Amino acid sequence: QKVHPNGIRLGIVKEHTSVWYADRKNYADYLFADLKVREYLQDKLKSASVSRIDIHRPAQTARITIHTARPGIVIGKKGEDVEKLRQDLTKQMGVPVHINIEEIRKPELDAMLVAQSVAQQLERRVMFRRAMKRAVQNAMRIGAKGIKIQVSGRLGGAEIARTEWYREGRVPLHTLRADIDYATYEAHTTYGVIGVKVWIFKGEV
RNA sequence: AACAGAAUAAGCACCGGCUAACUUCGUGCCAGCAGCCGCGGUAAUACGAAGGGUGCAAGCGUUAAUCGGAAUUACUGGGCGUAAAGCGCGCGUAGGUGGUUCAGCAAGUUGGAUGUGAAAUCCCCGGGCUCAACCUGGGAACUGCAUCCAAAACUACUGAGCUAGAGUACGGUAGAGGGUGGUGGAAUUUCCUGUGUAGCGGUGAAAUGCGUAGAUAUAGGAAGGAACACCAGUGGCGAAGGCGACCACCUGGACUGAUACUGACACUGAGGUGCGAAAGCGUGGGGAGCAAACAGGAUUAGAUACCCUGGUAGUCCACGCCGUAAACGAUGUCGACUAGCCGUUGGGAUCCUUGAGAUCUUAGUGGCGCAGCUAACGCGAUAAGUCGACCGCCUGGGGAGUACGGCCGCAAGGUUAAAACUCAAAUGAAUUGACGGGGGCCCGCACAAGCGGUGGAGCAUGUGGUUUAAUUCGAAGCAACGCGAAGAACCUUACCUGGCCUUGACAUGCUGAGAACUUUCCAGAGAUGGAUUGGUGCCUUCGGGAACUCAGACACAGGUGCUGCAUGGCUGUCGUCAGCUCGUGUCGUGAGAUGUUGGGUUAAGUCCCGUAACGAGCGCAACCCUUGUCCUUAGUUACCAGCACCUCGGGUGGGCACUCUAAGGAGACUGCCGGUGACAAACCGGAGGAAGGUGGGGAUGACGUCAAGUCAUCAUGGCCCUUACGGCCAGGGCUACACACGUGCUACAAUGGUCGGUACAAAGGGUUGCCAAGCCGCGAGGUGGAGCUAAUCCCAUAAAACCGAUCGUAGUCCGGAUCGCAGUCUGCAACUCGACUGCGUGAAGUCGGAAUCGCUAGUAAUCGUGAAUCAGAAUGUCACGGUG
Ligand SMILES: [Mg+2]
Ligand SMILES: [Mg+2]
Ligand SMILES: [Mg+2]
Ligand SMILES: [Mg+2]
Ligand SMILES: [Mg+2]
Ligand SMILES: [Mg+2]
Ligand SMILES: [Mg+2]
Ligand SMILES: [Mg+2]
Ligand SMILES: [Mg+2]
Repeated sequence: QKVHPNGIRLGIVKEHTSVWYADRKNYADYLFADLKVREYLQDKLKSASVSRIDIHRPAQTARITIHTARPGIVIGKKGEDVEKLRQDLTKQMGVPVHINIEEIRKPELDAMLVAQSVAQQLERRVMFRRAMKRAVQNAMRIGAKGIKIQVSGRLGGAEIARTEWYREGRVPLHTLRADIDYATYEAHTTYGVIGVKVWIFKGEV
């Protein structure tokens, strides 16, 4: 059922989030670094929303480009968090670490940034649909050509597992030529676990 | 009037919907609640409490009892085609209603006057008690009944007329309208007679039956009984039931024309009177076929039934009875108005006349249709439309058209016709689905063609069952059982038996202690306990800090414990099936519907032509990968055509032709030819071409379904354990074992079996590894250490095929299970419990029931090779090639 919309297009649309060659004797000693970096960084940057954390390995050290749509929260008073983490990313990843920060201008057209706001609204006890009818039209005044948002879970009920489904525009999924974003962020309410899926469709080719 | 002092004085029901007003806590299909809907199975806004809140107040609630709401007994104010409801049809008494002109009358009717309709009560305007209830003055009202006066439209009564309703007299047609006799022809059966000789008859198929004691067939004859082909029709006639041979005989009514007469003589009809299909009943006839009851055969778990062979009352006639039917147009009779068109019976017209004529008009009988009505379906001059006159009948479902009583009947029975009790529903028309042993088109190894297996035997593997101290859980039709598990000697591992811990194996905070480290030691199955040379760091505001390790105490830690029906995540399934929806618009009272149907076509909701719909999305197609052709760029470790070289090995120099490798491109679009279609999609052929009509394969699975599976991968709501349901360590266990089922491998031999030679692959792994040459071993191997970080080195010898030999179809020079003995390898350790090797022994098995599965071409069938997991261990899983 609906094979993951990145794993079919690694190639014709998108590329990896981490590029580095490794021998067969060190391949599984760089993965375990790069997988507990991403669990570390998102638990620290719970605010100052983060979409993508890329990692390059040049000759013998590192490079990391953390993407936020609000860089001023992370770079606060000239890198009081930047040099503080750069001391302490080396303690998990023994090479010296670079940290680079870009902007995510138009923050309402990347799926991770959108779906983090859905968990925020649905844990403030906002209505399950008034939160989302406004979170699609706002992401259609500027930008995209199609948006699907599925909201599944407890949805407040007693024994209820309904799925909200609202769509606008055009979203293909069996065209490999197209360009689709995808993100699943969850939510822990005072009862039940709500999972949210987002399918922002940018332009094709 | 004075004194005292805020002192002397607030409950009751309810809070899920109707219905104003809400959340926590107990409880868990228990107790309990309730005016109806109905709540309660472990999170209850409905039960019990607690806060809060709403209604009313000196009262608030329940029960009982009437009228409202109830247009639910409908006078004002309902109904009867299908929801309950039109008698089976006539005739007719009492009664109800009355066409049209005058004239009279005044019984109804209207207007007025008088007498009355007790007072109170109700209503209106006032007046008294500090207000109000309460008391009270004046008026209206009491709808009525009676007596007088007047008016005269309508009804009644009376008197006279009129002909439009109704009836009579006269021509004239059409008819299965009745009753009483008579007479036919075809066919069936029984009987007689001739010829002739082996079956007839029956049915999914048979059997009972009938036959040489001469059947069926076939010809001749006789007797008898009932029905009346073709004409024959939405056709006729009758009050309805009903009525079909031809003729005579009596006999009723309808149509149509002309003309005179009577002058309202009419309509309906409670009671009462008649005619009442068929089955049945009584007495007498009559007995061809058909046929309940019955008998036998068959089918059948069973078959009184369907089907088969027989067969009686009855059906037929006369006379008498019974009175019901889906007695149907599910529609009482009678009268008047309201657009059309196409039929048909019979009858007059007019009309040019030859008509296969024309138009108009009545009496019937059919098909469509506008207004209109209808819940809808549907009726629509033969109303269910608009209106009149009289009658019958209906009041939720069962109980029940039933019981008692009455009247009729020879009998069966019929007609008239209740109640108690019990339920919150019974029923109507129309929608979307689902389903059919209903119909129409289409597709799939779905059948049919073909090859090969499963179930027979042996071993391998899983589940059920059994058993044990534990055989740790989970997955139960296809969708399950070589399944999580891509590896159980211990470890894994959860379970069992013990040994052993309590802030803990681990997290953070607190208090002390020492750097960490190294201790090379004993006890003990180990866990652990105690020795134990040593070590004394590290940054120093030199104060210490941080680092680690030990103890104390608190919050806690931890959980493979329950819930997959509290859920997220991730996968199966229908199904790679061709569908699934929306916007705006119009139709419908509404749930809906249309687009998305029709014709053609397609692997396809793919296209074309059509069309109250016009569009859009998801899907299909393409975009991606791989294989097949060629071109360009590229030449080491790959490559050898040309060149020498050679020791004859691309060995070497060399070459960039090639094969190969991998980058980037072209090629295929029904493009072109012909035919075919509406010439429009497309379809059938044809050329060229490496490839021809989506070239072959792969990934890609729509809206959804099954509360499908998983809390034991992980994440989480709740619930329990927290001196153990948590931790630690030994051995055991999951591999036990009369049995049954699932997949899988070998075999059962001569398209074979051995021995000796000899030929050709792809794909992949390897510096914590591959482990060569030499070397020693019957053999698995042991030495030995190269080469190697990979087109180089190693894994690494492909097997079937071919060639020669023997083997002669024998449970075997077949088959290899079992088992004895002897070895090597990994690992601390091969007892329960590993894999291989040697030697010996040699089983079942001679192609395998009912059944049942896979496959349409490099495919089935058969032969090998590699990888993942991995110290060791594949008949499985995944993957690549031979022969075909
Ligand atoms: Mg007081
Ligand atoms: Mg309560
Ligand atoms: Mg009433
Ligand atoms: Mg009458
Ligand atoms: Mg009075
Ligand atoms: Mg009838
Ligand atoms: Mg009737
Ligand atoms: Mg459809
Ligand atoms: Mg292995």
